[PDB]
Amino acid sequence: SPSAPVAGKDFEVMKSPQPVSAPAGKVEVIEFFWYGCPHCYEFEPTIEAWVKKQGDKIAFKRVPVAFRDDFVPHSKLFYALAALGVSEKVTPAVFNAIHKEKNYLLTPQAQADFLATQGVDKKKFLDAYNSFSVQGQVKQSAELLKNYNIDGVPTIVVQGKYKTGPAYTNSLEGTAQVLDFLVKQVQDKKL
Ligand SMILES: C[C@@H](Oc1ccc(Br)cc1)C(N)=O
Repeated sequence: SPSAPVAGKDFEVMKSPQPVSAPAGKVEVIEFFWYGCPHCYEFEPTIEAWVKKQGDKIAFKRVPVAFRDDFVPHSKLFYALAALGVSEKVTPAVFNAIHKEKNYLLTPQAQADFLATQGVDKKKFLDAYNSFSVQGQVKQSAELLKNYNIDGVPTIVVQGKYKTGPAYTNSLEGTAQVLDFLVKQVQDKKL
């Protein structure tokens, strides 16, 4: 309690809370992230383990962020992987390509070529990349950026109402600690 996160400093209370897509008894958690964001990369093992530990207690999703036109292909990539059902399999290698191999995967052809080395059929991937369904999800993700007033990554949103992230806590461990506190406060009907 004396060490509890401080509202307005360690997390932000949104003036316009957003609809929650989680069912009763689950806390919704959203991570806005960008494949090219170093803190998002570093945070992956931390948030993966925490989400897996919560299990059915939460409904977790990621939303890709393209702050610039040049990075819209990274949001298309995110939704194309999900459409193919290979996200869990290849996403570590995608992060590795960008952050360690200097392959920024900025075009659909570079993505397809890389993903083929990971066992993804290029025609299937490019069909997903260019599909109307993925284009719809990308346009939606940009509307979500606006609706949650997101101006940095990674940003974690709890129950459509509480935002945290290293912009707030100045550390990834602090982000995880605030997230855990927020979810517990929502479960206990304190937030
Ligand atoms: C890790 C790498 O940073 C980048 C991340 C995404 C993009 Br796109 C371009 C560069 C670096 N040069 O240290």
